Amino acid sequence: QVLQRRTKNNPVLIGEPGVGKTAIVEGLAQRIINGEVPEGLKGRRVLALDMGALVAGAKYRGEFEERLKGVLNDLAKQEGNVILFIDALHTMVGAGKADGAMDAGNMLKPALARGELHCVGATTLDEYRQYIEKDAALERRFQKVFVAEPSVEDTIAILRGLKERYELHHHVQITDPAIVAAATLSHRYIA
Amino acid sequence: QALKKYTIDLTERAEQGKLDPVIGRDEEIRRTIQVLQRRTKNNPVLIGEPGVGKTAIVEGLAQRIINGEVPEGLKGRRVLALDMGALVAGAKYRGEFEERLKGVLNDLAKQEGNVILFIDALHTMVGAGKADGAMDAGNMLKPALARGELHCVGATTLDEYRQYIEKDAALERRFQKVFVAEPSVEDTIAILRGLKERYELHHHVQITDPAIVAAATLSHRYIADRQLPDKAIDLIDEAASSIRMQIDSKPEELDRLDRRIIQLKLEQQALMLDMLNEELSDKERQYSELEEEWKAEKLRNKVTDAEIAEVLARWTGIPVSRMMESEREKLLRMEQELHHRVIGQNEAVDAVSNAIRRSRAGLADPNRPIGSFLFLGPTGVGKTELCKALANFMFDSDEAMVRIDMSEFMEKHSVSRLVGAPPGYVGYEEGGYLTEAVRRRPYSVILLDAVEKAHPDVFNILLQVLDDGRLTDGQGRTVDFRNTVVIMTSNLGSDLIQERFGELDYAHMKELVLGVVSHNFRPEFINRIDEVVVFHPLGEQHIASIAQIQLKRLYKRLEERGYEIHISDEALKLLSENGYDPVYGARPLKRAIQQQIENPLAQQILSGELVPGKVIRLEVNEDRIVAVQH
Amino acid sequence: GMDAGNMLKPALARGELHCVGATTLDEYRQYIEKDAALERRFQKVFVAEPSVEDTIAILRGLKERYELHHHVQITDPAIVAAATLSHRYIADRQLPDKAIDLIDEAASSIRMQIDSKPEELDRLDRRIIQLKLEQQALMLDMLNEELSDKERQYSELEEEWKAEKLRNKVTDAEIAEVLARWTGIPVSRMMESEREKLLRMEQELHHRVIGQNEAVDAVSNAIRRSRAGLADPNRPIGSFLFLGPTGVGKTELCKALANFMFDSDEAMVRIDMSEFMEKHSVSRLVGAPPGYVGYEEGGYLTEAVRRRPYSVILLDAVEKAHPDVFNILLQVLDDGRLTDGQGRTVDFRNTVVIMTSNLGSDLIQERFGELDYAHMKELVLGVVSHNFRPEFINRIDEVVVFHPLGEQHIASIAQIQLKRLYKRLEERGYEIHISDEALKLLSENGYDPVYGARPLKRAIQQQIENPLAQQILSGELVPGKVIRLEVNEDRIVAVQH
Ligand SMILES: Nc1ncnc2c1ncn2[C@@H]1O[C@H](COP(=O)(O)OP(=O)(O)OP(O)(O)=S)[C@@H](O)[C@H]1O
Ligand SMILES: Nc1ncnc2c1ncn2[C@@H]1O[C@H](COP(=O)(O)OP(=O)(O)OP(O)(O)=S)[C@@H](O)[C@H]1O
Ligand SMILES: Nc1ncnc2c1ncn2[C@@H]1O[C@H](COP(=O)(O)OP(=O)(O)OP(O)(O)=S)[C@@H](O)[C@H]1O
Ligand SMILES: Nc1ncnc2c1ncn2[C@@H]1O[C@H](COP(=O)(O)OP(=O)(O)OP(O)(O)=S)[C@@H](O)[C@H]1O
Ligand SMILES: [Mg+2]
Ligand SMILES: [Mg+2]
Ligand SMILES: [Mg+2]
Ligand SMILES: [Mg+2]
Repeated sequence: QVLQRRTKNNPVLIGEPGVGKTAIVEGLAQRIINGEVPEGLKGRRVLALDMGALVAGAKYRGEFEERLKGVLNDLAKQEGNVILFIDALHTMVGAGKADGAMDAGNMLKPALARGELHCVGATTLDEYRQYIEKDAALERRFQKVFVAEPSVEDTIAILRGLKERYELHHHVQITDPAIVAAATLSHRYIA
Repeated sequence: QALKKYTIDLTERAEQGKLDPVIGRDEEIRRTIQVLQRRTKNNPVLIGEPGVGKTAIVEGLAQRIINGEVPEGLKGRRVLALDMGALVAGAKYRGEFEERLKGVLNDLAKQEGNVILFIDALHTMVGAGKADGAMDAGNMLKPALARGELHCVGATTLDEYRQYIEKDAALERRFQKVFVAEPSVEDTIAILRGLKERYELHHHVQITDPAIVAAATLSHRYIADRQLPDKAIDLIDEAASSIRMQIDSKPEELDRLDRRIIQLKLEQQALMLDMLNEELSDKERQYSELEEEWKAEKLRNKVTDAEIAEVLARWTGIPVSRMMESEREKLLRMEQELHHRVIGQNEAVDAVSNAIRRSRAGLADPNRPIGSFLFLGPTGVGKTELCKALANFMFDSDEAMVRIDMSEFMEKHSVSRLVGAPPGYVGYEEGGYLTEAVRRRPYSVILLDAVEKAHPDVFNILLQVLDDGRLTDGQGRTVDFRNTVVIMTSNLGSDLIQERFGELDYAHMKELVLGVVSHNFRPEFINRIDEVVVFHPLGEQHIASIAQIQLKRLYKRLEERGYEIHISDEALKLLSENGYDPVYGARPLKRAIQQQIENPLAQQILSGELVPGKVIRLEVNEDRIVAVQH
Repeated sequence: GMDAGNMLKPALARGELHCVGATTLDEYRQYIEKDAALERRFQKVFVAEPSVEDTIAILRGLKERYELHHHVQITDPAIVAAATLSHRYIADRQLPDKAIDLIDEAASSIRMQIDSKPEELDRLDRRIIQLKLEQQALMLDMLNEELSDKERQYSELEEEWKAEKLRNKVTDAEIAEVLARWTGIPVSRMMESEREKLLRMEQELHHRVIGQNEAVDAVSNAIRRSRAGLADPNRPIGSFLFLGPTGVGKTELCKALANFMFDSDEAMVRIDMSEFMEKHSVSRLVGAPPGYVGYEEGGYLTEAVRRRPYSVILLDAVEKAHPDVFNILLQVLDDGRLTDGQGRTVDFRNTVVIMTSNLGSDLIQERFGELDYAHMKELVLGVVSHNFRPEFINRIDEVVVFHPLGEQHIASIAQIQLKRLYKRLEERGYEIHISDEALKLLSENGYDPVYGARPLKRAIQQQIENPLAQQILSGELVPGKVIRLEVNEDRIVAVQH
């Protein structure tokens, strides 16, 4: 619902660490593949923008800015087809900030407001406080989707779903009492 | 040229109909025009909080220039938006950036003064391109800004301005601070009534004018991080997206039930005891009923104020939505659902219930918290049980509540541990405990347990909190407490209540114990309290009912282990008569259950004597409770 | 780019190069005093900020120049007013620069009013086209009356503009208007609407603060001293201390000021002084000193006043704090200045400082009868003398004493709170008339002198809003009928007739 707005198509996924925030965007990408989204998103491309690969080899004045501007022009060339994904959005906040350099916050800050960049974020609820609420303009560019920690029954359903992958990796069999024991006991004892 | 490569002509985009309508802001656009037509320092900076309409004022200036709604000096000007990112973006070599910026200034000089330059994020000019050849792009525009040969309209923020522009006071004089205020509720209603048509034509919905006035009002009340008109437009836009997605595939409840039946389909695949085929059968039946009803009504295609209430309930967290029939029937059985865990104690369960019915009916005072109670009475009577029953009713978890134990707060420093340290000190950036927690989830239940065990002037923080719903942490931001329920459990009249609960009605008891509380508290603080409710000690029928509650949760603690336990109707009489004394409430019942059942029962489970599967009956001896195997 | 300083550094201490530099007083410290050899190549000529009369001379020559640019006339009283008003109210910048800024923006405003049309015609033109598009959007209203009134007034001012066919000079009034829009302080002359509002100051405060006459008078007199140009320009506008028992309307009078002056209750620098029960909460309100954690974020009071210099500063329940905060207030209240941790002084001279407290609660509740106002003020001021220092209660402009609320007062407050309850239920979609016997039950089940007028709010809350919320949620009461709050023998009950 937030990605298909007119302006500010920017959902930042915010929860504690471990609650399944990268997994929500992976589930979104799998629903776009399987066709389980509405007709508006049928055929979108979830691209994962890399802050480390943009900052990496750019030591001259105006090389990060040129890489990032080429990224923005290629996304504008796609005619609104690419859902952009930035996890650890606070890394985007302080990315290309050299001595008098246009960092990634201040260069994405016009296109995020104008709804022409469909940036899905993901940041922890305390990285958000340290880093993103520090800068209130880029903070208002994004809409917060609070990802709550799931219950024990939800965790049993998750583990029943991920069971086959751990069986195919470890070459063992995981029994359903082990699943309800893992969810119950780790919810009770691990703090 | 150089202006065509590093600017974007806003009057062309206003001419082509690509900028939004700009509504109101008459004073601000007028003062921008008065500062642009000076002789020296032609430079207005638009300065306000983020979201209040600063870029909107410059786009409105471009649209009045196109429509000829300006004075005769401006008819024919061009508004070019300087993009500082491109200027820095290509400029790899020494002198390349300075050449680009000087070429921009020469082409601006060749326009005979017929260009309004625009630099939003004006603070990205102090230090743009500083290097070994530190010409910095603020130091190069500074002669042209000094002499009024450049009509630069800047638009920085209000904190960005201080951190970036006021550090350099030679450029800070070159501009003219045009302060842009946040629009009121009425002005935002007038804004949304003109921007309505563009969001309608993008989302292919109709936005009813009650949804506009409701969006402005509800975002002004229930959102505190953001500012009008931005959050009102957020509610309108996301509700239109929601309606468009419903019309696109299928409505809400059909999506909920379809996802949960495919969920339980995968989970029933994973279970190949269950109590799942019952759940999947119920959800399939309800999905087929709603599919029949959806084929009967063949809905939501408009955007009313109910959609705005749903979007605000998912954004913030506060339930402002309309009460659906299941939740409304749940909330009329508020008192009945709370006596499944707090037996006895009618007055406080009613008081809690009336506060949440005021809050959901839409009758609560918007300037105070939802309910600010003071629980009093002896020990073990269901004070903290009623607070945990509240949190379990309201959030479907017992410890889903901001709980503050006021017995860690015996000294006057704990004020700092709940609002955080001031600037300069150790826990400055770590925030405060109460402020951060309520600012995360604004709609919450706050418990302040054992309130007499604190220093007496710790509750002055709560004077602010309970009267106005506001509390400012050390960093200077005020947290809003107007959607919280603040509960303060205490026992300041326990000897009096145990002494005279006989031969007195409830009102005389409240009068006398409230005099005792006046001896302990201040007249400011027991005036902020919504309702003081006084608890009563537990009689024998109460401890019989509490014994049934605690034995039910013991049966659940041992059924999950794999043991089925019945009890005699006489052994429950022994627990109810051994665990009764009118001074300690319902804890002697709990350690009597603990001893007289769980010590022999755990003695025998570890012994291997009691095989699972067989029904473990708890029958009496002459004085004991023995477990048998038959 | 050695690069550009070490190249010239031999060529400067031999006199061959005649380099006249011109740098700022802080760019020299940052960039030239860092390198001591280049620092001794130059002779520091000190260009000090001129006085007001030097600024008047500068503006006379520049009057000639800016008149020949804007094609207006600048009157010499506008020059002496630009120098005086910019020296007093603009604390951000310096002379003669900000005086030239007032002169040039006033000439721009006069040129635009000559060019298109006057101010009030543009105001009403934009408002009638705005409400015309809003009526087009409303195609309940209560807007046709307002738009018809604005169209009538625009037709009247258009006829008067044809009757005088204005402003073509630049006098001191336009200088004051440019200053009032630069800063925010109403330095402007009083128009008819603002002055008719401001002589109704005490009437417009008693629509929200019933009772409490002396405090309304003191507040009203402070703001009428301010607008008439009679305030002491070295102190703040007013600096009060509100005393009384609880629930008598202290924080209400502060909110009624903010709503009067600023159109909102939440437009005030509200400082909850009970958070300052330590000795380092001074650093909460002034700021961290250099080299510390919260340094870059400024203070709280200093930033809030330095954004908006004309404001209302509430210091709520001020007796709760620790007395060092009152030392910070000594600076603020005497000379209208406060230096924050970054070393920049903030001009508090256009603010109203209000300090609510309840230091004589028992004394006012015990002896407000059989004493006049003066002896009551004397006795509670003795109590204040015990709590505060003779420094601090010597800078207080006026110590007003609030009285406990009587039966007629709580009846009037009951009508105010029932009007806002009618507002909530009307915005929900319901209508309530109340019975006069029910209003007697409210005004009699909510009267006790020790707690003021919050027991009234609790009695309204319980005896109306708990059964009314029980009935609205039950489906029992229907949108579109008058809910008569009638009485049983002891209870207010709601019906549907
Ligand atoms: N709903 C889910 N369904 C299936 N697997 C999940 C789900 N949520 C989380 N997981 C798994 O849980 C693990 C961690 O979840 P992540 O989303 O990667 O953590 P995170 O939310 O990214 O938090 P951080 O900030 O990255 S530590 C991974 O193995 C995920 O596959
Ligand atoms: N007065 C107004 N009339 C019409 N639309 C407005 C008005 N003010 C704001 N808006 C719209 O509301 C949103 C506010 O966004 P912006 O004004 O661009 O934010 P901003 O004012 O630039 O503040 P920052 O610091 O740049 S994020 C945009 O969609 C604007 O088009
Ligand atoms: N009215 C009650 N209904 C049900 N269980 C109760 C009731 N009163 C006490 N209990 C049980 O007794 C235990 C202790 O009661 P609490 O309510 O926690 O005591 P308390 O009311 O907090 O009094 P203090 O002064 O805090 S010790 C709870 O965990 C419940 O299991
Ligand atoms: N004169 C009054 N007119 C109208 N409402 C009033 C009046 N006095 C008090 N009230 C109401 O009482 C509430 C609290 O009054 P306040 O003045 O805020 O209390 P207070 O003066 O701060 O005294 P303390 O220190 O809190 S006990 C307000 O929210 C009003 O609704
Ligand atoms: Mg992750
Ligand atoms: Mg902007
Ligand atoms: Mg307890
Ligand atoms: Mg108060």
